[PDB]
Amino acid sequence: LEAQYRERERAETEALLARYRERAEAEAKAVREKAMARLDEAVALVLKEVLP
Amino acid sequence: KLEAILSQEVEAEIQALLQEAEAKAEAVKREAEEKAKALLQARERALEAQYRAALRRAESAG
Repeated sequence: LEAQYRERERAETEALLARYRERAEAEAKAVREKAMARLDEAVALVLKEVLP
Repeated sequence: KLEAILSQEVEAEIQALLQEAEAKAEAVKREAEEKAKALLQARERALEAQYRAALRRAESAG
């Protein structure tokens, strides 16, 4: 009973991780693409305060 | 005459006894089935907890 309970959690706790890995890199990707299209705006904002 | 039959009046008292102890050899087995069983109800719940716990940890990690 132990044996098939330990093998129950293992065969889910690799699948769950594998799937979380797919989501981690898409949710990294989901902030990069927003940022590079709201880019000329950061650069402008910074610049106006480094020249006094 | 009772001679051989004389012995069947004992074999009937000493058959009453032997059935009273096969009414204890049943009771003993009842309690022992209800024991063996309960040791696996505890086995079931504790493992269930350790599987609830193992997936919850692995979600927070994920």
